[PDB]
Amino acid sequence: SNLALTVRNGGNVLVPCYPSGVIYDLLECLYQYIDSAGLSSVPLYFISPVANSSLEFSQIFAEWLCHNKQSKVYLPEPPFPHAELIQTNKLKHY
Amino acid sequence: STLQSNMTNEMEQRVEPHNDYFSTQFLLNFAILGTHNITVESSVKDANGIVWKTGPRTTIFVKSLEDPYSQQIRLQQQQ
Amino acid sequence: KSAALHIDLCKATSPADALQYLLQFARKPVEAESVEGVVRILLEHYYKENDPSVRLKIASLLGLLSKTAGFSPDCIMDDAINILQNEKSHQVLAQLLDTLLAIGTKLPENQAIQMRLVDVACKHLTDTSHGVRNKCLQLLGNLGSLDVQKIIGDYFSDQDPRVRTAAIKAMLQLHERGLKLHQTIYNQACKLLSDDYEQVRSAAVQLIWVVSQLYPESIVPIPSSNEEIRLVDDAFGKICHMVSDGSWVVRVQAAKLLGSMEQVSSHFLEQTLDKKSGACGAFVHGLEDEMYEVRIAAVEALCMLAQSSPSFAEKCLDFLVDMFNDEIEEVRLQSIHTMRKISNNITLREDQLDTVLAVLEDSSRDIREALHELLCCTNVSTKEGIHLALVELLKNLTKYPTDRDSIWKCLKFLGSRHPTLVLPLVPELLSTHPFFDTAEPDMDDPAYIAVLVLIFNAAKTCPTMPALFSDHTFRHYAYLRDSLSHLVPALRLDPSQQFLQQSLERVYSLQHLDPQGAQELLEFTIRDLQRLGELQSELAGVADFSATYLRCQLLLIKALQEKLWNVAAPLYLKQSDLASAAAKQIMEETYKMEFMYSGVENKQVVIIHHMRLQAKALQLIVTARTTRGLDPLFGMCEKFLQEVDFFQRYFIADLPHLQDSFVDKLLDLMPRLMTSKPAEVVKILQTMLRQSAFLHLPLPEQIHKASATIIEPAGESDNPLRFTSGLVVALDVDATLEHVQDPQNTVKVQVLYPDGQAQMIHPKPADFRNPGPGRHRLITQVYLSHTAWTEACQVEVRLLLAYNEGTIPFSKPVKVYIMPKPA
Repeated sequence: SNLALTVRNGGNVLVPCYPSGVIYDLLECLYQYIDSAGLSSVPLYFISPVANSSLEFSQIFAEWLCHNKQSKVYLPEPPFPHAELIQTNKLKHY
Repeated sequence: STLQSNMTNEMEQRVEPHNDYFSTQFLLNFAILGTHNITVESSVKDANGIVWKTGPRTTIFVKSLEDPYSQQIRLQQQQ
Repeated sequence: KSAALHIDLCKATSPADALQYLLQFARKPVEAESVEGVVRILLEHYYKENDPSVRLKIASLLGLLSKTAGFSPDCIMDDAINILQNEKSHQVLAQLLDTLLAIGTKLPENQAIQMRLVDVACKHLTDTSHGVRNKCLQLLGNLGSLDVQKIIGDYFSDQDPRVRTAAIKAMLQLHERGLKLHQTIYNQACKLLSDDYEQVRSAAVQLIWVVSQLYPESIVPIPSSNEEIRLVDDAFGKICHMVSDGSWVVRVQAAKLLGSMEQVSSHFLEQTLDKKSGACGAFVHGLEDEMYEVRIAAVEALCMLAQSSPSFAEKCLDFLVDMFNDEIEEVRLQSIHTMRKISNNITLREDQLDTVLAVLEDSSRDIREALHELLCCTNVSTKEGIHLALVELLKNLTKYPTDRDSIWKCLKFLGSRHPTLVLPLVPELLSTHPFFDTAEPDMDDPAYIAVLVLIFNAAKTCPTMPALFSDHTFRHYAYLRDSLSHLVPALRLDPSQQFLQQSLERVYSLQHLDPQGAQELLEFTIRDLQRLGELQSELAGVADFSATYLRCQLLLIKALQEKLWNVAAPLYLKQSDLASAAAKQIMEETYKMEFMYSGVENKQVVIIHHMRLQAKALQLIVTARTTRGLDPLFGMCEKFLQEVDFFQRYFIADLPHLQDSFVDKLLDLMPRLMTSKPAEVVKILQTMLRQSAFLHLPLPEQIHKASATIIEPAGESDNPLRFTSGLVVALDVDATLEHVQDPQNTVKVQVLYPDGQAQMIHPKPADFRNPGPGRHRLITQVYLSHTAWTEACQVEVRLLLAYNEGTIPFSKPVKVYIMPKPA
């Protein structure tokens, strides 16, 4: 809600975080939130030397997930949804 | 740089004129909006090293104004 | 401190507070002479203390203290062995054994001490704690007569695997110390190769390699078959079997030791490459593993074995060139290096060369340079491979301009080796039409210039090549022989040092001249030395060093003549005076001679510091000419006198060489200067500066100026770097540094934006590369950021040397244009 309020007023948002920790959970919640919030236009930048490595490692460790999310390996689908953020060019890692 | 035409952009560059010609680039901050009087005063350092204030203190006037983009964004944010 | 530690340990609570105090005390170092008292107190508190952790920490600390400086621990080993005998707990016993090991290693020349140490290690070798046995075996390994092998050998059957590893390591360390192990250790180690723990197997294969190298030609009989086999071949088979071990670390070790042995028979060497003495297909399985580290070890092993055996190298050629397709970067670099190493004993085949060419498409700089060196050393048998190499090299010429140098050199070496293969390809490359005069190719085209370099290095050995040259080919040859004589070979179609010494002697002898004559002579000699530095390369350092010294002297005498032009203090005019500027200039030049040159012995450092002292005196006098305050004058005066005193202290052995110098006459009247008024001090300082003698500068045998050349940004003909507003732009910096002994701590990169802001950068040691002696290569990125600009200005980037603080530029400034456009 705070970052949506800041973005709506034209400001920027800075989110200091580790490249592979709680970033994924809040990224999922942001993916859910922006669609209802009407903020799909704004970019989601993720800058780190190990950014692409973090995203790929999070994706490939699908059997290390709970039953709900490891069930995505039966049918062809990556577990985490930020692959869809990348596909629709919402998340941009550098 | 003197505003409201006071010495806000002091900078110096000692350049060696090769064939009686010298050139250099200067970078002038204008963060404070308003009117700025830029002055450039040439000085001459002779072979021994003594500094002479010879060249003209020619001045130009700069009208610094906030861009439409930032103005509109700040107005919308404040309103 | 001794008594402080004693009382603090007495008053502290036993379990935790004493432990914390010992923890604090262990960090801070202890002076050598005071070690005896503190260890005595620690021993007393060890006797008092009942807690095991505190006693353990006391043992660890008093073992640490035995490593401090040149302290002699022969007086603290009787109490140590006593408390070790009296100690009950296993951790404290092991730590005390560690302390005893430290004391023994501190006194290796002492024999009786080491016999006592090994005796007490043997005594506690039967303890139920594996740690105690480990430390006892470590003592027996580091310390031991050179019986001990049997004692250590007995513990190859110990139930604890880590005790077995400790015993094997102890035997290995005994061998490294110089002991000749017995052949009986081989059978004991052979049993350990089937252990269920990877560390035991690794140590066992190390030990079996050692014993095979010690007794290679000894005969060992096979148990079942009645066959007599040399020990080295049997060990070769055993290690080869270990290349299939489940753990990858044992496989890496096995491959390395397989590389290290070369006394093995030829047929055994051939067996490891055939499909189907359990050494069949050992390298075949050892070259295609999942782990890259075992593959690197096998590649290096193949290198050593092929260097020992050219016949083996012929078989290894296809296996090693197939490895080039491996997509691990370090693996392919090591394969390149090994292939270059075995290049003298081999010659590549048609299909093997086709294989390596089809996967020769490299991108990064290091792999490309390694390939260039390999092609420099390579040997090929087909001209079609030469054609394909030319095609790939011209592709890498049009793709990478900065690769031109190494590819020109590459083809220079490639043709010199293969003239016969280039001879059909010569009209294939020169585009010589049979019955038409062809157009004259662009003499600036690097690809074409490299085709000529190749064809001319080949022509050197091949009379038949001069025939097939066209008219423009002869014309182009005549040019590149003059312009590029280091690449193109010839075809079949001292006064400087004497002048330097003479000029310096001329300056030194004529020190009785009037000031005008003296300074014009100095100007003449400075100009001469600068020109001589410009001409000669080797004497550039000496000429610039001497010219800097003479420029310091010229500035000094000019400032003193200005002082002669100067008058009473309140009438002094700042705008017309240049003595303070002269003092600052002498300051910076003295720093330049101290640091920006190499090969500077102390006999030059004393003269540099003497000129520095003269400059400081000149600055003091010039400041006194202006300041009406008495307290600052006193402050600078006593600072200068302290500097003089420090100079006298540091260079006390060099004063007899400084006869009639400023500092010598200053030291003559030392206490009077100490107790005189500041105005009187300034006056006598001026008079003594004017009457001082010019000190001879003893030239070093070898000295070179510290030079640097920025090459990657190049001239400003490139377009501006855009899209930088607020954010960062990375500018890649490449530079060659000449004759800088310690560039990492001293070389810095300065960035000057078009405003007054200046940035200072301290490159990490990983940026610096050392391809040659006194010739470094700095590759790094410097990050630039600034707000938006209306027009693309240029930012000056320069390399500076740092000294200890303060910095001095030593590279030519370059400029690059940046357009930080907003968005």
